[PDB]
Amino acid sequence: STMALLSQENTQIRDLQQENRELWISLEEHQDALELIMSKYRKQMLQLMVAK
Amino acid sequence: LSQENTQIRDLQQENRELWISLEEHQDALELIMSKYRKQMLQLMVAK
Amino acid sequence: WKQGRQLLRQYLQEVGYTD
Repeated sequence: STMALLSQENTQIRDLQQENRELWISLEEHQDALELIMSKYRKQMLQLMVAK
Repeated sequence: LSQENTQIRDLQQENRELWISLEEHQDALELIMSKYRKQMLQLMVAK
Repeated sequence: WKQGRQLLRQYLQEVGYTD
């Protein structure tokens, strides 16, 4: 192919790389959210065991 | 056939794997948020 | 690879889910 980035094979590759990147970013966002919620869960558990 | 076809097939397999992992992370986050909410309810009952 | 499942399971067990 001479079309460079816009060749049919290269756009298929590029689209898959872009979607895989979005999935990897969402995974990182989910792990960030999980460790933040777990931090709050543990704090609230101390307050719970303190009151009850 | 060619190596571009091999790279496409590898990327599609990785895509399927990533969607599966994201499903597991979304499910775990939903389960943990549910427990966190219910713990807040119990902290409301105790306080 | 997908060893991130063990971390998720640690979290889930910490908040009281079981196997």
